[PDB]
Amino acid sequence: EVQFQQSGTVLARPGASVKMSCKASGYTFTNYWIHWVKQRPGQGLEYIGGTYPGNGDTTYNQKFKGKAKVTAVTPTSTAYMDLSSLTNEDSAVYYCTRTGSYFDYWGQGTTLTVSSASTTAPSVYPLAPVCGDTTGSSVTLGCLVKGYFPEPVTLTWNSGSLSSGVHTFPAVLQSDLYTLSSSVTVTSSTWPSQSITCNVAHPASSTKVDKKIEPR
Amino acid sequence: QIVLTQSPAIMSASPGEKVTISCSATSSVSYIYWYQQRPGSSPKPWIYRTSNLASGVPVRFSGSGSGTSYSLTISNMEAEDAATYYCQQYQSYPPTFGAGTKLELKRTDAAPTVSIFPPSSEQLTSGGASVVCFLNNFYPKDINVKWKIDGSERQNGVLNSWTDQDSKDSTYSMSSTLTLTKDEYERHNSYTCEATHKTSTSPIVKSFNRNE
Amino acid sequence: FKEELDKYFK
Repeated sequence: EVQFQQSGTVLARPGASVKMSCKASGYTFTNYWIHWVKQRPGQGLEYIGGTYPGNGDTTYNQKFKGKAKVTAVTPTSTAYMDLSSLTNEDSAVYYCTRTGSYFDYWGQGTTLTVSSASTTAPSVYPLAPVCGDTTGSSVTLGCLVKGYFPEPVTLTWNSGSLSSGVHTFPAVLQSDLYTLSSSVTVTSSTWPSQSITCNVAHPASSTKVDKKIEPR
Repeated sequence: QIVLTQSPAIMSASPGEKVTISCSATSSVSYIYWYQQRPGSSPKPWIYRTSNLASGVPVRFSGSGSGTSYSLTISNMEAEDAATYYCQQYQSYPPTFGAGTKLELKRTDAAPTVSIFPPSSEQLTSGGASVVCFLNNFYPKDINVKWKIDGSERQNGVLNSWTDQDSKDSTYSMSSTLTLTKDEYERHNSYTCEATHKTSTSPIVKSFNRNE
Repeated sequence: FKEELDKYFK
């Protein structure tokens, strides 16, 4: 199967540059145009530019000329985009995509944040019902992850072994810090007699936290 | 670059219902292309050169049109069709996309399951106090959440976040966090999460009393 | 169709 593996979430400072990569597999890399497409939060898609790795031909949406530079390395089947003079308008998801006679295969996206905010580790707070009481055969617990920057944090329950009944909400930014939460619903004869722990990783601050949810 | 306008911006459709969405261009184009984007994932080709189905696309989908006016049709809506659809043109350079039609699955109404949570002892030791309310698995998405402290609404310091339609039951869920100082939190007794939703004539309420 | 689109990007 054709597949594009894109580099991970990245934070860059205003005025700096950033390089994003896209590792291709499943087809003859040299024989197809490979492109980059931008999608900002809640908006449509915008074409940037692309390259034909067979001979190095490269063309751009004129808006991004001198802003974006696309290159491809055929021995490693990898395409790159370099963005310079970064501003807030560059924060977005960037997709690499192949064309045959249409955009037939897409990478999973790379999220770029442009910001001068300070990297900050999360505080992790357990959410449990008041007094440990319940109202029926199910009980909902939660985990509040507050005050961190940049994205992402990953949150799992019991190291991923507890996966059904989970709602993990998108992070909300306020005053340069993110707040995230997650709820988990289990049977009332499950907790507290069995252990439930929220696991939080924030790689930007080199932090992992396990918080066990205790009654009352 | 050619502007493509999609209509409607948002719509919901019941299982089995026929769905038609539109793409309108400022200039004539020889073909239109359609892409599907499911919440949280990359776009995928859906229809190429106006009417050909991309790999894996089920037969209930079709496309047609010409000139400045194109459409994508679903003969009978299924839950897995809920997604954002984009049209796209190569008539001129650069390629451009429409802004999207978001298609939602209309299921039957469901009230939120509401859970309220006091500030943790850990957060209090740092001088802050967040009260959290989860409103889980409701439909439709139209909901209003209010925080009341000792019966007075509190409007500042409220952060809300939502998930898109659940892959299994097509409902929405929402989280609301009200953040106070510890001193503020300790001067009041009653904390209430109040939700207004079409499934109830009265507000849907959960409450607790500090140290009680 | 691929050749046509390739020329368009070129």
